Amino acid sequence: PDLTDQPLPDADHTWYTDGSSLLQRKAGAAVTTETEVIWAKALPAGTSAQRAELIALTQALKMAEGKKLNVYTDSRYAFATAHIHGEEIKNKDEILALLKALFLPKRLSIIHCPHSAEARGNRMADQAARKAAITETPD
Amino acid sequence: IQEKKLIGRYFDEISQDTGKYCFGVEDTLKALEMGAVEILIVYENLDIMRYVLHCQGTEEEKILYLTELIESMPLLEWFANNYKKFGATLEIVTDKSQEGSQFVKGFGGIGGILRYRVDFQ
Repeated sequence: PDLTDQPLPDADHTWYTDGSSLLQRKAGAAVTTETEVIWAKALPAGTSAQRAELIALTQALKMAEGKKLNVYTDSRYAFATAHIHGEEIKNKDEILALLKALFLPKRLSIIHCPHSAEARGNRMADQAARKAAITETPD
Repeated sequence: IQEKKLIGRYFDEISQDTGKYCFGVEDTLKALEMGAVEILIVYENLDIMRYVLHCQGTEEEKILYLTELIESMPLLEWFANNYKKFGATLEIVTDKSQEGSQFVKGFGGIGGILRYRVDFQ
């Protein structure tokens, strides 16, 4: 309940998450900066894009324990869900995970994104997610 | 009074994973033009301005939302006057409630309940 949708001015990290589910059905998740991949995994057998997106976000939050984080998702679902903390339900597994992860950072901004930093960072994250998915066989 | 019933309803579309919601200026506009917004929820002190701008050499016209000039107006006022053309009922709200506060702090003070699921690809 310190959680804003617009950037913190004083942030140590500005991270960009993605989690595609691919055509061909393959699933990657990733966390990056504007220019460098931090964390990337392929996900269990053909899992949904919503589950990958949340995983990628829960994981950004985990790794930002005690830091000041701006993080960008492209997922309306992952952004919306995270912002309505204050509450049969689908992706329960991944949502509880996300709900506890929220409390780890010292400052948190979870921002939505559709050659500026935002465009490049989102791009970077989708590349790495869509590349840990294709060129990699799950666990 | 029932600010909280509507935003609660809005939040439930998220929480129930319906996909029948939108937020922010771009998704909401885009959704409005597909005939997809049933209720349009807007923060009463919404800060966004709608600028109508001229394109240099041309006698053409370009609109712009921000936070040579032809006409300027608050998007809220623009919504109030023009929302019925997407139909689309309109609910202006405030942040003096907890539901309304989260809407503004977390969803940018602008969003909608949707008739059907939209992509935003």
